[PDB]
Amino acid sequence: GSMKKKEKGKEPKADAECSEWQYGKCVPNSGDCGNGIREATCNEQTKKTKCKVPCNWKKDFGADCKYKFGRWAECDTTTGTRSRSGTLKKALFNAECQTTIKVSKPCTPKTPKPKGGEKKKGKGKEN
Repeated sequence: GSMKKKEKGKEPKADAECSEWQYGKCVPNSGDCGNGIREATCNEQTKKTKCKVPCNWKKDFGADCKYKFGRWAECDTTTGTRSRSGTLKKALFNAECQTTIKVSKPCTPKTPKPKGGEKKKGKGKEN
């Protein structure tokens, strides 16, 4: 009977791949914000990659309407909020804007009390 069997050919390797290229911070070179540059070094080479920073400069148009506000009237206990009406001078944008605004916000008449606060002591015995 012959039940012999053996086969090999895969020695362990240390390897040296760079899948997690250590990228450096992103600094905006052009202008104050936008296209930044980052320095990264892996394996045995150094290169700079461009990136984009979270800047708020991608606005163009929108309401394009000019409104005129004054006050907020007195606080109403009914709904707990007061409504204010404003008038716009410049319409523009598409065709025309509302000739009046209807806003509302909760406000108290007086006596500014705490939302809830909290008070807890700590009594303990040493023995």
